[PDB]
Amino acid sequence: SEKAGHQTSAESWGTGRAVARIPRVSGGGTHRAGQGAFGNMCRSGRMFAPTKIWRKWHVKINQGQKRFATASALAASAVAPLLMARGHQVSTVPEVPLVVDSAA
Amino acid sequence: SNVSADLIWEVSRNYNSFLVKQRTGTFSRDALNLTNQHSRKHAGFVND
Amino acid sequence: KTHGLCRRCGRRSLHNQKKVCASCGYPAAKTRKYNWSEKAKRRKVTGTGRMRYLSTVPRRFKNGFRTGVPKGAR
Amino acid sequence: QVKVVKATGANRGIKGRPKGVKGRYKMVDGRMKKEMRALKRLAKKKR
Amino acid sequence: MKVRPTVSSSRRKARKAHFSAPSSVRRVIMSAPLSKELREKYNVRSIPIRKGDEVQIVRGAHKDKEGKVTSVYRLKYVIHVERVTREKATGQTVPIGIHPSNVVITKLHLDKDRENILARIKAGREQVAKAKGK
Amino acid sequence: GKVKAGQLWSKNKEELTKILGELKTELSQLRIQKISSSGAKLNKIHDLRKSIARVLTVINAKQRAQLRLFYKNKKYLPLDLRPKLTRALRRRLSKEDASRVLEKTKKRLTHFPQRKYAVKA
Amino acid sequence: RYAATEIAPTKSARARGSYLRVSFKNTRETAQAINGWKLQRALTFLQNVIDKKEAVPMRRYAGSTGRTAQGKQWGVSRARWPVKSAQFLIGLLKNAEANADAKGLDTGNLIIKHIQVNQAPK
RNA sequence: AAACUUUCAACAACGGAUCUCUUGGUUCUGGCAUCGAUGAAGAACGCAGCGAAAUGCGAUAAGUAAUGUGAAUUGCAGAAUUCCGUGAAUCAUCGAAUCUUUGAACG
RNA sequence: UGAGCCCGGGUCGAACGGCCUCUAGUGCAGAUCUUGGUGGUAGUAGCA
RNA sequence: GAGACCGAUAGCGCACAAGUAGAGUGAUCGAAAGAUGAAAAGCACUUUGAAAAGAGGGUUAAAUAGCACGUGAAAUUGUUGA
Ligand SMILES: [Zn+2]
Repeated sequence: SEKAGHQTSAESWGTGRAVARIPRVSGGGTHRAGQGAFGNMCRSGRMFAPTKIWRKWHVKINQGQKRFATASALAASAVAPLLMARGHQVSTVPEVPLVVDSAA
Repeated sequence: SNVSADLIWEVSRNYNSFLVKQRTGTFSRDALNLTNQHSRKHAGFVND
Repeated sequence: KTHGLCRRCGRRSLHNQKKVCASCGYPAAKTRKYNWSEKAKRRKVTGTGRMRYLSTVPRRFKNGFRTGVPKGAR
Repeated sequence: QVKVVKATGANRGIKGRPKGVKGRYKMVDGRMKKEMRALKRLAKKKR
Repeated sequence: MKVRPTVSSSRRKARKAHFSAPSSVRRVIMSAPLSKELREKYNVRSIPIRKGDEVQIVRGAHKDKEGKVTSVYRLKYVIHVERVTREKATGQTVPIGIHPSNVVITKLHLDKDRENILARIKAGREQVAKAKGK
Repeated sequence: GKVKAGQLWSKNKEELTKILGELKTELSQLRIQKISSSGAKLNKIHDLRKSIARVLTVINAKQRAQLRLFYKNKKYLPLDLRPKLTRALRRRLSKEDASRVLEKTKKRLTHFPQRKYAVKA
Repeated sequence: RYAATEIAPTKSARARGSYLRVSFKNTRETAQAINGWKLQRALTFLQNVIDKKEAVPMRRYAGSTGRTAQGKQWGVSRARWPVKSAQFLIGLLKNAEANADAKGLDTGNLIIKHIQVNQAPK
């Protein structure tokens, strides 16, 4: 959420105080008062580089290369040792480019 | 032809369903391996 | 004390001299609201209360706001 | 005029003005000491 | 595999519905199977359990124990079978909760509504069986 | 001490009111003698109050049905008897006014209405 | 569970108390004072500490402790009178004596084989 | 030698880390468009056999009518249901009702 | 060599791992770091 | 309806009687806090104790799970051993 870690009102106490120069929640009658916030190292604060929906989730691949890879995959499926290497129990079936009858 | 035992070895030298790789050596689960070591010499499925 | 009980919102926020609520502004017909306080907007937005009638509206919309009784009743 | 308060003892980690009744006060620390030494070094380099 | 978009395959929603379902949905869930004689008598597999049924506990620590249902407690999805009880510290007998999935119905409490339920289930089963057969 | 809603639906005004009067008197007496040894008498009083609610509901329903039949062919209705819907739906143009169309548009639609046609492959 | 698990439960009597609102340091000092003693001697000593006749030597937690001649009983200079911890320990020793009587042991020859004080939630 | 200080071990403490879980959150996608003087959103006071909060309801007050299912609710006490029934339920649906003081709030 | 990896014993109860690729909120002693827990001071100052 | 997302210091401030407790005259600020067990079967009874509680005995596969409850690290502490 874009508001995760921003839904607080904190301000640095100052420079001359013997406390870390970090934003701290105002108030005075709750555990949250005076605690650090707005930081990636602070509990219940923001995360560094918040994840956003624009990440390039999809990859554009040339159609020529897609077809090349599909052809190579078909040739590999024709090759017999590659089936065993990929992990198919192919020992009781003959004719690796296996064809069944269309009428069947 | 486009397929040769060299091609199968080069395609399958890094990863196989038969390949067992540990810190002390790399073995082979292939039933056509006389030594159970990963090598071009003993790759039963690779060699013709 | 400068803040008494406001009848519209129920908070101890009625300046006795100004007679204006600091939270909702009771004398004004409109309820006080500012876009710079999303937290206050979400504290006093709809859904934080009882929902006496707006909770019953959707069922009537689903059934089409029909009037009458089922055939063969009583 | 402006008084200096060292943030130790009862004055360590205080939100606002300490008990010292004065018109203007300034809190000090070792981090500020190092910052001031860096600023003086920069000024001396400039001059 | 799920095809219709109305159906949800989500664990969160499934468990929420199961543990927040009202009493009628709980009855449907606490449906229990019938014995074999009743299966070939009524062409019915399972029916919702009720108070007046005689059942056979066939799963759990109670291996093969028969008894009449005393009370169905829909809140924690249990039923109470007669004489299936344990002594507390004081020695007072308290019922043990058994699941309808773990019991099997041997004698069914007969009333007009349940006869209608059986008739509808049997009619659907026989219609589909005839459709599959011919 | 439970009245049946269906039973109360076949009764005249005096009948409903006499039983209701008896019912309130019974409630008062049972409360007075319940304040000591409030038990199954509390259960009876709860059922008695539910009976009071049932009788009131049936009387109100009968009176409203009579009022509706009285106003069946009258142009103005009481606001209580008028349908609720929503404010926007109540202020929306009625179906006849919304469907009303100009005479020229009606003539054009009468003499040149959208025809059915197909285009061959 | 008890820390000393090497003692058979059929030959010994065990006493326990938890969340006791008494000072941990004073209780540790008096428990160490009465460690390894006979039951009668320990009870007499604790009653004397109540009556300000004998003093518990403070060994570990004894910062700025007043001096008293009774300390010569222990070869130490800092001794105190932890009255409330003494009462708590008297209660626990009485519970242990009652347990020994229930089990049938001879109360005239019991020794404090194990005693332990731990910290409780603050 | 003991005490005290320190180191290692066993056991026992304080503490809630690790692993596992999740009726919660977050993001995306799809169908639909419905608050209010016929008194809204919000605030208040009450209502349960035994209730403080949460929930529901409004002097018909953890609710009524009606419709469907068809034998419960539950922590305890008390009543049920005849089961061959217009009929239990802290049930679902929902087209009729009740709806105290205010609040745009209107003698 | 090392970062680390594997085994034995005790506890524990419900999921987990190796290998080839992919992916990232992926590796801490510091930041007068954040949160939480706990120490010495200390049974001390002190309780007018 | 879903996800190469997060998994109780994370994910919305809120997985819990959370915009609650609480603070401020007020505008406003605003938390902490999940996990017994399959089933409470949540320890009958005896004894000590003023009580709190302890010791026997008991339920359970397990109380090395006792509603200070899954597992139970470190800091820090007690006892015993060297
Ligand atoms: Zn106001």
